Amino acid sequence: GSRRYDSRTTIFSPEGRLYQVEYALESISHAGTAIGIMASDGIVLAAERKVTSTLLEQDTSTEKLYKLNDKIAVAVAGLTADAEILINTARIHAQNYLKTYNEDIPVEILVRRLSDIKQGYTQHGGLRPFGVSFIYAGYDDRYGYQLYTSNPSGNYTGWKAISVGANTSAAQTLLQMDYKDDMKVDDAIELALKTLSKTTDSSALTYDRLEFATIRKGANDGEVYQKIFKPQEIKDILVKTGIT
Amino acid sequence: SDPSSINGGIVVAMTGKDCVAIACDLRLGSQSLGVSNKFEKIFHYGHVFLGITGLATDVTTLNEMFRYKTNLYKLKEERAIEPETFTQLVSSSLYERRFGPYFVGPVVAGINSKSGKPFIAGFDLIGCIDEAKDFIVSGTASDQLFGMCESLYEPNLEPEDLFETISQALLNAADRDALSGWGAVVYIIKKDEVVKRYLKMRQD
Amino acid sequence: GYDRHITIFSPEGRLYQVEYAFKATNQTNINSLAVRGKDCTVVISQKKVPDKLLDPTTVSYIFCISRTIGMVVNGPIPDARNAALRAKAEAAEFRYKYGYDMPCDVLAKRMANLSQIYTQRAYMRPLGVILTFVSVDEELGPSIYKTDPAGYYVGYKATATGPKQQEITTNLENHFKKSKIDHINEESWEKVVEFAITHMIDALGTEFSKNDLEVGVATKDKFFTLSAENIEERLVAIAEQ
Amino acid sequence: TGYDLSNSVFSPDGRNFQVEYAVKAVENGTTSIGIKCNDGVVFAVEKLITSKLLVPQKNVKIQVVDRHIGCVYSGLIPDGRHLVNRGREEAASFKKLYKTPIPIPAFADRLGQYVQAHTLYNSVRPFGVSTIFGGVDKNGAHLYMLEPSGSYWGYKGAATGKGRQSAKAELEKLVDHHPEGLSAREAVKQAAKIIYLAHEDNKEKDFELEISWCSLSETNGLHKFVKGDLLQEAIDFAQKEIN
Amino acid sequence: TSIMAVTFKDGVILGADSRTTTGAYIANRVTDKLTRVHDKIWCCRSGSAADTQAIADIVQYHLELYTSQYGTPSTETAASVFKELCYENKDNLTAGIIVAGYDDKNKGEVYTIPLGGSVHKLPYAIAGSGSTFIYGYCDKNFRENMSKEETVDFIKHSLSQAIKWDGSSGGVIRMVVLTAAGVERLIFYPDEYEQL
Amino acid sequence: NNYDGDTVTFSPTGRLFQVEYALEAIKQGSVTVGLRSNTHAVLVALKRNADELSSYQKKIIKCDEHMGLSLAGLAPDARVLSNYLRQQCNYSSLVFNRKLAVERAGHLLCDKAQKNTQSYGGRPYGVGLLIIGYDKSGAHLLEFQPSGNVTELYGTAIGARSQGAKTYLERTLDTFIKIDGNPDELIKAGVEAISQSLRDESLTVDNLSIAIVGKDTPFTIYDGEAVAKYI
Amino acid sequence: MTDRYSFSLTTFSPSGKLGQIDYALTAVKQGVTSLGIKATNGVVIATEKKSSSPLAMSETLSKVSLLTPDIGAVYSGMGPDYRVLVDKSRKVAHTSYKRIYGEYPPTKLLVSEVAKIMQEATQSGGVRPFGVSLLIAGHDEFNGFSLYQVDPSGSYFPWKATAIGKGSVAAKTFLEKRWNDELELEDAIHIALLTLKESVEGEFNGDTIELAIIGDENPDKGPRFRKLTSQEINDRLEAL
Amino acid sequence: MDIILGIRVQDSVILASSKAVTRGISVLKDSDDKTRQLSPHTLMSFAGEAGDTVQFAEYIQANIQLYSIREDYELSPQAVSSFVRQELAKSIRSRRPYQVNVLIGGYDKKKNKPELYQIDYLGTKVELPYGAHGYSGFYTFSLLDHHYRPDMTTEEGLDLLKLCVQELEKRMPMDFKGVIVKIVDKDGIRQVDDF
Amino acid sequence: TTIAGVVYKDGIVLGADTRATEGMVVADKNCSKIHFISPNIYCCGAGTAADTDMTTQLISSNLELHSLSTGRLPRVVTANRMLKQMLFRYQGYIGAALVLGGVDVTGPHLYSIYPHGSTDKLPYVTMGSGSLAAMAVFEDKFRPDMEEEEAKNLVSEAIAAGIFNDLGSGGNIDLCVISKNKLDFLRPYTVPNKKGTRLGRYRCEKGTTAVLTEKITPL
Ligand SMILES: [Cl-]
Ligand SMILES: [Mg+2]
Ligand SMILES: [Mg+2]
Ligand SMILES: [Mg+2]
Ligand SMILES: [Mg+2]
Repeated sequence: GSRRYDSRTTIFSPEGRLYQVEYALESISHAGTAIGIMASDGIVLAAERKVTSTLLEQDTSTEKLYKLNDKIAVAVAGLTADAEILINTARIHAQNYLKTYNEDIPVEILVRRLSDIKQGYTQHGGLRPFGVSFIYAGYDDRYGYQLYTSNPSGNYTGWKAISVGANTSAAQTLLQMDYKDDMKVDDAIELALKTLSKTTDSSALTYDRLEFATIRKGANDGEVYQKIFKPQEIKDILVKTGIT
Repeated sequence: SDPSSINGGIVVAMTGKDCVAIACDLRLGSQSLGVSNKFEKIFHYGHVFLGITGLATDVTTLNEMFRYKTNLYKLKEERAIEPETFTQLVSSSLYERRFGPYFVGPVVAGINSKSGKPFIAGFDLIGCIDEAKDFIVSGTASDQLFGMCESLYEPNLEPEDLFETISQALLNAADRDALSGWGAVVYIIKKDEVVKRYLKMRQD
Repeated sequence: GYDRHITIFSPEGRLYQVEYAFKATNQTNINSLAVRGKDCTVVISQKKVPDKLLDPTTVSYIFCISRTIGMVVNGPIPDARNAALRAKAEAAEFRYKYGYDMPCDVLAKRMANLSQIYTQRAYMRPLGVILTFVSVDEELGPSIYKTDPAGYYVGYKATATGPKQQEITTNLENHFKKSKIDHINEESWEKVVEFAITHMIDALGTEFSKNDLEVGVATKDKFFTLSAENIEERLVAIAEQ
Repeated sequence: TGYDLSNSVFSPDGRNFQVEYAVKAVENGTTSIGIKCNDGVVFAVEKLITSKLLVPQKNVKIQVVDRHIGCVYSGLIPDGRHLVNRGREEAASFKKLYKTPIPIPAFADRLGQYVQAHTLYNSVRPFGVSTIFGGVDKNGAHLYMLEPSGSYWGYKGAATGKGRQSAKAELEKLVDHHPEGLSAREAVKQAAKIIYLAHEDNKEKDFELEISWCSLSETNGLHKFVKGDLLQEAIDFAQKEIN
Repeated sequence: TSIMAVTFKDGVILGADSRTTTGAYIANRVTDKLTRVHDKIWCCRSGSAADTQAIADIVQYHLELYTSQYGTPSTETAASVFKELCYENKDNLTAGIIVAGYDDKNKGEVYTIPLGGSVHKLPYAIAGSGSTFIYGYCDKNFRENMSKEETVDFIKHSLSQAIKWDGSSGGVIRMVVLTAAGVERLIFYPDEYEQL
Repeated sequence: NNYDGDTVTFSPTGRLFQVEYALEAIKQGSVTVGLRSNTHAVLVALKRNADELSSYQKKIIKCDEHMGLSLAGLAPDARVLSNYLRQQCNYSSLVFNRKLAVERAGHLLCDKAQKNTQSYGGRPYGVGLLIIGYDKSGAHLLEFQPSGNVTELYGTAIGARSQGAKTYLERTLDTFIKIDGNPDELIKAGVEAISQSLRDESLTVDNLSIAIVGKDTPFTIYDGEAVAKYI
Repeated sequence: MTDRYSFSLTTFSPSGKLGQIDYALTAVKQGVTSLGIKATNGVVIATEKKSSSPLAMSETLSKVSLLTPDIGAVYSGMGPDYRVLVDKSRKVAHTSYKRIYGEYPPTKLLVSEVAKIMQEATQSGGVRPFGVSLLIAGHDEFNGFSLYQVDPSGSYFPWKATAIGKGSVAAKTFLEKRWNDELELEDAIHIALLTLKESVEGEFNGDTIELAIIGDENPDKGPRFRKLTSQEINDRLEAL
Repeated sequence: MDIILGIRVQDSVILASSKAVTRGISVLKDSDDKTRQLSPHTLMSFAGEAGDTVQFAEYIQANIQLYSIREDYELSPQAVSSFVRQELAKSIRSRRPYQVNVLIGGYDKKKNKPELYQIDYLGTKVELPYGAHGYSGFYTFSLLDHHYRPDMTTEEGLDLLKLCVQELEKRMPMDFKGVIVKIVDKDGIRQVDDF
Repeated sequence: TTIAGVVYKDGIVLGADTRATEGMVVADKNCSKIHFISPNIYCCGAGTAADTDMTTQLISSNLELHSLSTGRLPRVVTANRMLKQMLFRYQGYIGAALVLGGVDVTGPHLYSIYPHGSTDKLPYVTMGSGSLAAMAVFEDKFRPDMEEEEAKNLVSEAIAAGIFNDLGSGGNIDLCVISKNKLDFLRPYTVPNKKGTRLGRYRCEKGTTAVLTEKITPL
């Protein structure tokens, strides 16, 4: 019957690894590098687009940075379509929580939910896992500014600074070198862009190959504001930090 | 017994020159017993305002439901929902409970951000849209409001003239209804400013 | 090499099971032809009764789907009858739901969409048949629409299907290159049937008796098949000029 | 290769090898036949006597569907019973809705579509029987034969099983020598002969003859088994022709 | 409603009035209550208009699909499909249907299906609210093997009386003739049938 | 070989290997005999023990007052099929006030076994059954194979070394069929028949299992000292 | 009939490749060339009507399909797969949008819905990916004119101009030289016809080319989607 | 059940709930505690249909305790009240609705404020300085309307509560067998054992 | 409500009043009751309004999808069937009462659809609370094969009868003329009543209303 054709996506190897999770991680290693850096007064999300062309409409384009609600955003590394399935599920969970408790969802509770969905695809159902790794940048009134990552296994961890996608080994060393705990957002913006500029497989880092975002508690009247940077604004910050 | 008159209360909305107004009383009761004088019946999702009269649990539930839906709308559409679009969403959402409906009287008010056109609308409990340019009324003193609005209203009123018209329409209607009153709020809505005024009225 | 057993992509972007279903199409070794008149649509098909023990009246690959729609099948009879029963069901459901007779091209599209599903879903195999639907549509007039195991379909001025389809196709192409019109300019269906048989004779290089052919005719408000004697009358007229 | 391991897989030829393998199980079975006569049909089958311990006339092979249709098959006997059970359900639902007993061509397609369905998926095995069936309806007598692929046609005479070639040759003679037709009583006699002649392919073990018939004049268009004197008369006629 | 079907020498004729009422208001005075389920199998409808229309459409579908597979259905087969629907859904239906049809083998046949969903094969049948007033008349005046003209007169006179006495019946008398020759529609206006 | 992985696959010669392997489980099972006259029907079964401390596995199961069987092969499959027969016998009695005909019982068992040979995921039954009964047409003996093939016989045997008992019955056919109105002599013939399948071991008091049904005899099983009379 | 294919038929290989998606993209590569160009006051989409036989009436086969009054779609790859996507896209535009909001979806969201359907055929049990790449052109009030590509994986990207299928690599180079941000719709149609001529072997006329635009409203409001006639194409081939 | 009162003062919320349980003819108990601790700083009193009241209260308790363990965090009174309202609002269109009315008295440790929520069986939520369910408000609200101040001490709140209970004991036909009184503040929940 | 339709020589003429009520109160004096089904087919609605509005919208949407697939204009019988079968399924619980009129490839057709799922095919029909007043005008003056302006006037005269004599009907008169060559949507076709004139201005002067507190938030 049908058994003949079944790849068995939810089995252990003899070494106790999940084949499909490992191979999905291999896929993610070829995706454009995404970086998240947490500062005392905000969070930076920077990400590099892949295989850009001149004829791509950049100002209406979104492949890396997505809004989950007004307080939480994500940077994507992997299959964009797979990411959008999960993103829409996360957006719903946040609104379910808001409806139930009349409070914005704490960052970790959303992260755990998405990570649990990813976990399920590795333990049951016989389906391939989601080929996506997320960096979650968010704020709530319990833990303040938070960075998390999740990968196809459904494991998640918290970070002060982190990278996903291509050249994470190199990227993480550079972040580990220059990151300090008392760092501010404007400094973190510079660190993120400098790290991408050195780890990129492209010849030079330009505005058309980047997506950029900041979550700053600072706002007039102390409200958290998410800023997805426009193409011209990325171009300005590249000049300001002295990369172009 | 009648779910639409257990808790009581009213909403009225009006159009003016480059503006709209929406207003409501503040009463919540259990039939004869007054329970709350701070039960606001007007909510907003971006620049679109929604008033809801009727059974108070459904008022609250529908507010929570439309906040949910307009939040997801905004995330997907990358823009705030417009009054015309929202009106259709309310109608759809009410009619999907055709045979177990929410006992409510919604009223939409807002200005279309692109055309600048003032917009107001109303619905029956199962979603039929009352789409009228002059005024929309709802609640346990809807008859009283129809009477006040029909005689006080005239077209193209300036924001502060319109404030006086809608306020007097609300106040005097509420005072002829046992189940309405206990305070009142009036929103004056222009293309990029909204003024919210609480009115002084009799507390019986 | 399990990409050849089920309907998933090979490294070349091909579906081998679909391709092999096309080959099953010719297993009967029968050729069919369809042409359009002014007021009619004619379909002819070879009839071969190799066994003397068979009841020749029950050996048929032409199906009366609805009153207006006829369907000839090129392929094995089990899959032909599978497709025939489904098309009949679909045509009846359509008339009930939408209050008018299912058009030929709308049925064709529906059956093509079903066939597409078998090329995408693994548990279902393709049917090893090519379906040629014929009618005189009330809006489009004389109509020929053909469906295959890939889920492809298109309308035709005329068409041919089977092992020797190319010979028939080129013969028809050459005629329509002369006349410069999309149909057989003839009043009576009897003469359009005569044209269809004559041009099959020319293309295949074989003579036919009354029992070697099978004919279906679509007119306004009915599709019908011809008896052996109705075909004989047709063959007599061909021989007499 | 591997195209023959799974049902519903097309080989590069455009063939379903699992259906062709089902045919081998049919070819391995005992000889069964069908003869269409003037106002009806006759069915006959070879029943191999494996042992003296088999109770004579008890292991009945031919099966009735509704009251007017006879079914006989060669190959895997259980698969045939399963098909007849379905046939009986199809005939019952037809009569429930439409009142009239199922016409034979209608009934043929019901079996046909069901057998064909078992060639569409790898989760089922094709039927390991060829089924000869028919009877009398409002339009007269009809004889059918249905193969593991779902293929069926109407027949003047039909034969399947190990002795089918022998049987087919005998049936072809009858068709040629009787263009005007064969009577029901003649067809019973001829059916006996043909099974006896076809028994040369299974000559090791002796056998038991079983015959049934539906005829408008002889059985009122109902399916009945040939029993007693009429059966013995057909056996005697058959035994005389082999000697 | 006043409806009837009558077998005669050459086949069968169906007859009906054209009045449809909502209480005392005549919502349609020119209603067609003789409905076609197959070429030469028609029915007369009484009861809920929604129900009998729904049923008749389902039957037409069943017989169309029957025809595609098995050829022309018998009138008995048509009646059986009507019965099946009426009997199995008796709790949710108000439908009194007369089924009439012409075969060449069987000739003219009439089947009546009253409220319960029972079937009764009859030489002729009457139904609808107005039928009560013509049981006496129809029983006294019906003969078997009447001519076409005699049967038209019998139906015309019968429904004339049913219309005269039943307020729920009225308007034109429609008829449908079913013979080997084909299908003929007839209509008779008030000024004709009232003076009978 | 390549065609024995599941029951849904024919071999190139039209064989079903999973069914044939299920048939093999019966051959490994202990011998049991069935035989009948015109008045009575008898089952005899050689029960098998695990060792000298263990009990002897029961071989005969009662299905109704007028019907029961003996098993050879997978005993849990016999439990499933005998439970199904109990239910079908019971349904016939409750709904129709009718004792289930032995021939119809055979037909039901055939069809139940067949479904497991044509569908993916399942497996064939791994047991053979000898069904005896007395119904409105007298005494009956059936042989069930998990292929689905059910056969009505005067006598038979299944299990290991069953060919010896089967040959004996084939010789004795004319004698034992005539043993009418004498239950003890019919059982004697069954005990003598099963003895032709023994090697090394002989019939002891806790080894032998006998059952009988007849004209004025409900289906009753004899074990222990009740069968010492026949040793 | 138990659909036992409850498991994924597209899985990750050791290198991190999703084989079936790659192979689907190969099927798209073999497909006939189609392109899209965005102007300031419109969008144009175009493709070749590769007729399988001259006896076939290629007008009855529509490669360019209206999805909503203001959105159109063209493809490269497997035609039958495209047809069912168009049917689902038309339907989803009503069920998940128009019946809720009383208006047609904006281009980007309808693209998102099609993309979702394609992604699911890449992960769900017992199915292969769709063997097509779509080019979806459209207009809506708040986003203006837009052009999107959708691939077998479910990934989608917005374009100023692009091409897919047979001669896409050459065609994309041709478009890079000609495209600017000041093109009028007629200029974009002209460039579309020039680009498409390079990848067409045989006859090049209004009967062998299928071309549609998203532009001004054609008189609630008029539809912006308009399929150009055979004659309208031939008129612009004289000024070529 | 019968009388449940609530009053929010400066720095605490006080809930007073009757002790009687009557099954038709007889008073079966005179010491019944019509309350559940949902979390360390959140108390819910309840009254309505027999069985449904305790079943509902314990179900809510279980869910809040589950939340507390999962997140290692105490939900705000507002969050708990919204959760409770949703469960009641869900209930009202069910096959068999929970006929239960509640008061939720909580101390918000983040805002350092006491909060009182009144929710009826329909899911009608209101935040109030003082509240009641059934007929209890009819007798007591005129006294609370007169005397209540937002800056009252806990002791002044208990005295105003005594006056409310005295009025109830005078004019109500039913003997509700006095009230158990509980105070919710920054330090948690405690019972006043002499009232 | 008074809604009506007739079949004339070249097509269909539909008519409707504009009063929408809540109890005995008029909520909207200019409500559009003629609805689009497809480009060649329109619906007049009476009965429960939400039901009429939703049922017409749903069938219109499904017809649109049908028409995209087939590539031809939809027919009135298919609109009739889809409405009829849905209404029948809901057993009168969807209180949609419609006048459906359009022009096909097979010509002009007019139906009345009832909540329980019965339909009548007629040359002229009326529905709503004003049906009798409207029908009296039709019985008085209808003839088959009228010219366009004659038919227009008859429908308008029929709706007027309902407006004046039925308390449940009022306001303006709306028409929809459908033929092969055109679709004319006339809103309003006639205004038979002037809005009442008010003799005084009762609008208050600024500062008359007593305000507790105010807040201004910009956008
Ligand atoms: Cl379809
Ligand atoms: Mg008041
Ligand atoms: Mg008062
Ligand atoms: Mg497949
Ligand atoms: Mg009368």
